[PDB]
Amino acid sequence: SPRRTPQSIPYQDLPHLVNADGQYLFCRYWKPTGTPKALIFVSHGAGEHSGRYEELARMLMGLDLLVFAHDHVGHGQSEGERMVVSDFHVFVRDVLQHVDSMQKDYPGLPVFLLGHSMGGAIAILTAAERPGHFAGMVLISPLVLANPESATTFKVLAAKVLNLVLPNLSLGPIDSSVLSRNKTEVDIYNSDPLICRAGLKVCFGIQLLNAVSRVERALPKLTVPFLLLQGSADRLCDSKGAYLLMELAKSQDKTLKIYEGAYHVLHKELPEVTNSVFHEINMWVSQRTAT
Amino acid sequence: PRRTPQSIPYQDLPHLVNADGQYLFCRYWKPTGTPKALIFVSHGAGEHSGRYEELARMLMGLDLLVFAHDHVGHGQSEGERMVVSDFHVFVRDVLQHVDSMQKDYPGLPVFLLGHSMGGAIAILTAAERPGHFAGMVLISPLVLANPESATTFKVLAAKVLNLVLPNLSLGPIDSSVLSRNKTEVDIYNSDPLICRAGLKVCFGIQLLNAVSRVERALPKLTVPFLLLQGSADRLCDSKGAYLLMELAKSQDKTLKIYEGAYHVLHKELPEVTNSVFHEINMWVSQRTATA
Repeated sequence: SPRRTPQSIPYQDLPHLVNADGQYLFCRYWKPTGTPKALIFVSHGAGEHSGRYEELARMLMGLDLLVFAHDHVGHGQSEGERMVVSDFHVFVRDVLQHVDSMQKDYPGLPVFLLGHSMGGAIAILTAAERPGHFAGMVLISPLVLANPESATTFKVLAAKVLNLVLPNLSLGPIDSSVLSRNKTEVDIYNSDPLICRAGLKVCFGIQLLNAVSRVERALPKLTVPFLLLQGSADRLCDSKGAYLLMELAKSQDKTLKIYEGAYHVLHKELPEVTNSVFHEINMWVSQRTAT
Repeated sequence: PRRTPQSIPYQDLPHLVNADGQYLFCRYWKPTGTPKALIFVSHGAGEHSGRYEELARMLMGLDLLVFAHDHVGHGQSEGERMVVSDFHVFVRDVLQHVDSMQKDYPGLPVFLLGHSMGGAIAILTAAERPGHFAGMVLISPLVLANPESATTFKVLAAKVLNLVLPNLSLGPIDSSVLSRNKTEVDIYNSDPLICRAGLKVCFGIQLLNAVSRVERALPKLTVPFLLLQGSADRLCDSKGAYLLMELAKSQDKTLKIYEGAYHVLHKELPEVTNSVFHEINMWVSQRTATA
């Protein structure tokens, strides 16, 4: 039978790619009318999917960038057990595969990364693996810092051989109102069928702890230009993490913007925060796409 | 009226008379046309308004009416060199000059730009008139005391000392920490209007007063600001910039860190300095269209 998405749509009906593990990833393209000036890959957060970047992608497409994305393994319309991954590097490897494919099709163009939350950790590590290769990075509340998770909690490492015992063991779900002050966007989040709202599995939590530890080891060599957007009342990724990234990255071109009282999902926050987010990304990329 | 030590009458030069009856030397950079906005430039300790010439010319090229004076005890203004009865004198005098300029250009937005001690003065100025200023640009602002510097023991010892030797020099700084651009250090070292003698104990106590008022003003500070800071600054430690980003309540705050750069960012290596002028250009310019 034809390979299908978890929602039963055949991959032959959708844009897709097949990763090095033989898993189908659903892909999304926003391509401008004229020759693109640049490429930008958008990397979504844990639990969500690429269709949540439609508006952001339209704004970038308006700048004459060719925007592209995929749902990470275990997410959205892509294959894999939900919110599970053998090693965090699989996300990075798959992004590099997609970026390399797009660059074959569009040689000579500069390539940018845009990442949110766990997607931001993926962009950091993607850029770190290929120094000098990306023209720049836009980060929205990137996952950079472990959430004050004690040494006892981390000993859940013990439960990972428990997640071999009980694999689905979960840390348990987050309150969705921690996501955004904007209630409409909270309700949209709660009602999107492609979003996984299940609590974070222990084995995935361990991969996220690997990400955060790898991001810390990578910052010494990260030199890519970046823009970092962060809310002061973010409960999922602490703002402290954003200042650490500014201080420890070696990038010569780094900019931080703090949104006072804002929660995690800045591109879906209260309209005055969200408008400023779009405009700041617009200018930053635009100035580095004249370069 | 009186004569400067260079023999010259104070009324001969553009000036203003402060509440204590002292003459401050003033500098104006006016655009031919009608200006889009006012910006006051406040200089740092030991230096003077003449060092902001290139910056002021750039701002004037954006159609801003740039103005400044030399703080009392500095440059071509009156007063004993680097002494002040109370730090708030600096802020009063900035306010005086701003209110005058506003009377002549009613309805124009006013900006503040400050460096080092000049940055603390701008912060205190904005805090004293919340909602009044359109924006503040701070370069390596003084916001934190030296590590040893502010214990109750050290403060008592500095006050005891002030009673008998108020002008005892705490020792000059090594001007090589100012900038990695050796030419700019050499220029700094040979400007006769720069006071490079060590800090006097009486003025040391007033800068501690300034830091302590800054920490209390932060919670009330709501003005839009761009903050520019070098990561290897030995005079104003970058940790002070992160704290400002964190504790200020402004809704519109941006931080840029220059990796490896020293204190005087607008007179640093050229790659840094050109970026500094550009960033100030964009930021003021976006908030001047707004007028």
